[PDB]
Amino acid sequence: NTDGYVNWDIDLMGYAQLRRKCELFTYMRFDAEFTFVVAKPNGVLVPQLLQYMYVPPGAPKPTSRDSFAWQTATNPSVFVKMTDPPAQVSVPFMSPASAYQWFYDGYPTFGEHLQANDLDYGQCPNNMMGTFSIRTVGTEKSPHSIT
Amino acid sequence: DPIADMIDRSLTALQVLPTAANTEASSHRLGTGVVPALQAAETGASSNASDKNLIETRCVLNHHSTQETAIGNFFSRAGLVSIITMPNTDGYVNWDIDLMGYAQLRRKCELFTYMRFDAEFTFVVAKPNGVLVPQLLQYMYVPPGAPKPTSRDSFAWQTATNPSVFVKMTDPPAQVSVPFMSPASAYQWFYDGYPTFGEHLQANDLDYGQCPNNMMGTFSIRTVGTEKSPHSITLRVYMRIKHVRAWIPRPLRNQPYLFKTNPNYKGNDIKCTSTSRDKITTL
Amino acid sequence: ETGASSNASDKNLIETRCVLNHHSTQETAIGNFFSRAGLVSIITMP
Amino acid sequence: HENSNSASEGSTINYTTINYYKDAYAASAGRQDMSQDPKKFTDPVMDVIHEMAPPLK
Amino acid sequence: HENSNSASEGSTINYTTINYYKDAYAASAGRQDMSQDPKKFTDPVMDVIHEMAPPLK
Amino acid sequence: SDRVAQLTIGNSTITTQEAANIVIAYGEWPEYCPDTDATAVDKPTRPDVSVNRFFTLDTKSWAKDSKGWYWKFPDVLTEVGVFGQNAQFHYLYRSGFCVHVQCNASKFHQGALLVAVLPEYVLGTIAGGTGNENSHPPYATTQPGQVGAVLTHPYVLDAGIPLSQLTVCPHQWINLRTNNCATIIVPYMNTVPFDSALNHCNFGLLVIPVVPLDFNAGATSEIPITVTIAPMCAEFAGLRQAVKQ
Amino acid sequence: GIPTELKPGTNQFLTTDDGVSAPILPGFHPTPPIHIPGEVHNLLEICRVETILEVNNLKTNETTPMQRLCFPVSVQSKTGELCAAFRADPGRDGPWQSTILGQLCRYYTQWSGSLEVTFMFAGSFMATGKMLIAYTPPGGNVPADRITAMLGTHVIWDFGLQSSVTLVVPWISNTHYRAHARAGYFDYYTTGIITIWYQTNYVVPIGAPTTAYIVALAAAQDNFTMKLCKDTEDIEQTANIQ
Amino acid sequence: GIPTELKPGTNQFLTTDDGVSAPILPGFHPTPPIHIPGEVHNLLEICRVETILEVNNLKTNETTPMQRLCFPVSVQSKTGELCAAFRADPGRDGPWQSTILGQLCRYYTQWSGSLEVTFMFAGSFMATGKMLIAYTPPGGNVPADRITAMLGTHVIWDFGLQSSVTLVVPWISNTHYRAHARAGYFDYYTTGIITIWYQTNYVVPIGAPTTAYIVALAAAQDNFTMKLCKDTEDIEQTANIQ
Amino acid sequence: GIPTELKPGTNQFLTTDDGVSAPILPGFHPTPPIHIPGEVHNLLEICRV
Ligand SMILES: CCCCCCCCCCCCC/C=C/[C@H](O)[C@H](N)CO
Ligand SMILES: CCCCCCCCCCCCC/C=C/[C@H](O)[C@H](N)CO
Repeated sequence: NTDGYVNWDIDLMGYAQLRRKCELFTYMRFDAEFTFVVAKPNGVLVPQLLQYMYVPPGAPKPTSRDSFAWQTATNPSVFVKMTDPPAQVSVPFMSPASAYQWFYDGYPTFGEHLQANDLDYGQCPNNMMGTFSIRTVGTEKSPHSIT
Repeated sequence: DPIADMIDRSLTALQVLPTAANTEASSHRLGTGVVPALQAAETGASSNASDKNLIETRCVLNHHSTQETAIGNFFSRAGLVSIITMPNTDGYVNWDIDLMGYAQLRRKCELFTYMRFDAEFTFVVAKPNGVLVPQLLQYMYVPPGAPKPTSRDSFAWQTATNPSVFVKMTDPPAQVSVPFMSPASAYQWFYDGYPTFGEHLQANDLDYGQCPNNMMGTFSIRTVGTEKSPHSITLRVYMRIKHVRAWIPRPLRNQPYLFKTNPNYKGNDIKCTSTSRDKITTL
Repeated sequence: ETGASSNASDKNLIETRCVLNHHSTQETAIGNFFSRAGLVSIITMP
Repeated sequence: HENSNSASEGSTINYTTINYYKDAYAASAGRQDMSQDPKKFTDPVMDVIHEMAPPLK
Repeated sequence: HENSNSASEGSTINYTTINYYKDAYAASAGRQDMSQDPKKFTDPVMDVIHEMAPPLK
Repeated sequence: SDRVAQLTIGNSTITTQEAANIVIAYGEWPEYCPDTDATAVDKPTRPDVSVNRFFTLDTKSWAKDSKGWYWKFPDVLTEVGVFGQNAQFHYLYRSGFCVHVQCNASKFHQGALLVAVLPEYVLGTIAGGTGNENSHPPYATTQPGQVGAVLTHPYVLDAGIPLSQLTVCPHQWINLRTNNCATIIVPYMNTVPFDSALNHCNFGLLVIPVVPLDFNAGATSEIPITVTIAPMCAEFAGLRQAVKQ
Repeated sequence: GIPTELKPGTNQFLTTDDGVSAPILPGFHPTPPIHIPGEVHNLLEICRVETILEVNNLKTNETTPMQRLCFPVSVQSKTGELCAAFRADPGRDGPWQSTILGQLCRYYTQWSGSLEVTFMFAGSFMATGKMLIAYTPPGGNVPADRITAMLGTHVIWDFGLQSSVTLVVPWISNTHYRAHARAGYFDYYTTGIITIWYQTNYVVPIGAPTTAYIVALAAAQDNFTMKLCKDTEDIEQTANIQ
Repeated sequence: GIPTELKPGTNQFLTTDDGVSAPILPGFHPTPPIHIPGEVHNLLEICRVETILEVNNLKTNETTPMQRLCFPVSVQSKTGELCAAFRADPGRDGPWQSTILGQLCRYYTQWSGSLEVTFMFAGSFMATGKMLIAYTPPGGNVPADRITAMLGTHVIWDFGLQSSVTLVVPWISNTHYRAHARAGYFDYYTTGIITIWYQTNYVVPIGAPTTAYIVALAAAQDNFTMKLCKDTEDIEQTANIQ
Repeated sequence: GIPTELKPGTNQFLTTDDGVSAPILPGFHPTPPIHIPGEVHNLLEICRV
């Protein structure tokens, strides 16, 4: 985080106001539209170049601010500045199953279930969509805090 | 006709396949003579045994599209090809056009032998820490044979014929389109031979593999003013690939690259293609 | 001496085959030769 | 119209490309064709082999 | 229409020019003609010379 | 009834009694260059009998621990026959090929050969061992002539690509328990319709032993390999005095 | 002029966006194309071509990697031994990483369809034998003996004149597509275990050697498909090229 | 109003871009045109006009440059001497830089088609002789003697009433177009060597001088074309004009 | 090109605005849907239970 990059795992259940509405139904099938609003932690604006990169599950992830994963030869990516209007993208329905589900009664794997593997209960791999990574573009350390 | 001696076929034609092929139902079978399970791989043809000739199957109508596997959708993604920095110290750089400097795009393009495409270039430029400073810049493309600028204020910067862009740092990034411009009919990433005639010796041994149908001249940027700018600049160039046609596929490279001009590898650590395990019977 | 250029082609000196070429002459027109912006002045206010 | 100068003109792709300029290589990619020919890579053999018969008799 | 005032109006170029204003010299260049006449520069001679015959007999 | 085969062209004839089928590379027959793709204006010359015939190269020896061999085309034929003369007195050539490899053994031996034709086979070095030298192959390695050179690291084909997926190229197998020959017909594949024969080499032919040769002691321990090739539709243009290289 | 507004999404550089850009050379014409044989229109034409499978990927074969393409079969004294076993995941690391299918699946994420595995015997002419090749759907581990492994899909192979057999691996899964299997939670997308057993012994007469080899080839069927392109992880760039 | 977005490529100044700009004089009308003879519609009409070739570009002729347009032919004692030789590259520096074709090829990069070279004898009336003009495709150097040089394309010239002959240089190349040849890697685009030899001696009677001169003219054929406009390097601006 | 002006309301992010956005995956196809029982078309079907 302090090295100019973060890798955030895609999980849309982190804030309760949208979690309560989506848990009203069991199965859901939809296309999304994502918007990124970015500024300093006190709302201040500083001209600065940023890069977003979506990493599908199985793809290599960047481990540094200047790794080879930032070349984006295949990955979808956006380059946007802080002073600009906010970025917008469209995402299609991409699950291996026919619909997303917010409840999964069972274990994802076979074999013996014990107290070491008890945290597997309720984790369906049809909803894990990889990770998400942002960074400041330059190879040096930027002097500003980003949010 | 005084001389009776002087008077004196394609295999398969293409067709469209929008979806994957369905599966038809089948039953068991007991008979002699007919056998689809036995093949002969010695002839170099692959096997034609389907699912229904080995087991009994049901009927499955699938609608899986094959759109993402086309060569147009596989290549039309912008990838990084160059990092150009102006700390060079005189406010200008002359960079020779070579698109084999970064391994992620080099591996995809070396999958085919001959390629024919039009590009689309995009320049994203900022300071070496991402900082932004208002500043005027000029890009100029120099074809092979044209004179090159040797200073920040040379006469080559008048651009009377050369294509050029003037753009600022605070602006959205610039975009251009480049057509297919080789003297041959297609670019090739492999050229087995020497470009010139005459004797080949140990002084001229570096000529092996350099085809002049791919050398496209150089590329030059500068700060516009006649004085020394006080900021460090860093340019990143991204290239998309449009209207793709390819020929003659090849095996993919499994060794890490060493130089931009030759397929040389490291001779000590020959990387095995698969990750090794312990025993053959236990996965 | 008459100031006219010669009209001898390739086929009147050697034997030639048949070649259908589709090389366009678009880039040699005077419109495409001149429609490029060039520098004409540098004006400074010290 | 436009002076047609692209990379794919002899055997081309679908007719949904958008262009506002006068040169055809400025146009978009559009959606692609679904055409394919597998048998010149999986069966490059002179005498035809049927799947029922023995191939080496 | 537009009050036609260009540089090339008597013998003009192709009909693909785009314009949004009312004066015709604001319009684009467009694509050009393929017309050419070589013989008023390579053969400016009164009596016609054939390629087969001797030219000075 | 398809295990026997006979190929005749020119004044030569090849017969085989235990043969696999005939492989046409990418399903195209070799042919003369049409007028829609031609760029040269001079009328081409077609010898059409004296160059369309089977030429037999030298004979290698298959040991129990062999690596593999490669031949560069058409460098193998540029010093033999009248095809060696028309390729020295001209500037442009264009021709297909037809490769035939013979290797025979008895019913008590075992082994497997993988024959494959690979276009634009650009060789590389080991870059000085540690990988910091920009080494280059010499002229004797890249164009060996009608003798052919051996391979050093056959697992990477001395070009950085693995052997494990070489079969995407046109290929055949010589398995010693079924057949004894392999045959490929290659058309002309290049970005330009004509090319020089002394500065460009179109494809390479690779013979690599995947399964090692094994026998019991007492059998014939001398297993030879012989390659025989033939141009198909050779044309030439651009006459000039003789230049060998 | 006409009143407009700029929406969100302005002035962004989207790498997979398709649009119209300005040209730099007006009136340019390319070189006219000629007919070059072997045109690829779709990437699924390559995935049906068989390449060699690296079954024998042991830790001792790293300095002599020419032996990893052939795995041996010898004369046994007992009955019903197994000779090899591996997972049938084309995307997971292991024996399938050496294929042109295994390298092309790495550029995508989800795949569907059936496979095929072709084995080819490369022994002498006088030698004979019978092998059993079985494919077991997931839920169990590798079977301990032959009488457990014969319950799945299996084919009995006979050596003779025809020296090649094709075990087709049919598409049996709960979802329409499968992601790339891995240890953790993504082993839910596993696809099975392929083993191979001695049906009879490997019988050889006097004067012919007692050890033969088997090569294995792999390809895809006609209903194979892929989606959701991503980058591979087999290549890297740590040091700068040149 | 209507929702829009600005794409990449905004606010750039592309010098070869063609668009619509705002006018400054509304309702203006130009002067009506009159018929002026000699209108040029295409730049290929100039390239078919012959100009003088500078064959004799020696280092001693830099202070008396009127002699560089004529090269001498005299009475020989031996047979089969060569009188001149030069490369046939219209874009490379050398004898072709003095032509209107050689100056117009510098504004482009790639060219195609055939050329022609016209020689004109300018001796006395009583003098005679025969010359051999040969063009050799690349691969060899300049031939050492006449019996090597006669293998390429060649034409035998006879002096008489008609005092001009045209050696046409036909288009023999592997690529459709040719870039500008140069020492290095771009000599792959070279095109040949043109020499000229004494077929017989130059025979003159008594009272007429023993030394004559030959001028050489060069032009292009009808299938000539060019592409990819760039700037020339023959002109410069180091000091400021005025 | 065509003369325009930007009106008030430019460069704002309205959360209940409906517009067209750019896609990230060209040529993508979803999983084909199957028939799942109990489809809700309107929220007033729940309020009568
Ligand atoms: C450049 C675009 C980057 C944005 C990429 C977004 C793609 C990921 C979309 C995921 C769609 C929802 C999938 C599952 C949602 C919840 O996190 C899970 N159900 C957790 O239970
Ligand atoms: C204002 C526009 C400036 C950009 C000009 C770009 C034109 C150059 C495009 C080159 C197209 C690819 C040609 C060859 C690519 C590789 O570098 C070579 N094959 C090297 O092997």
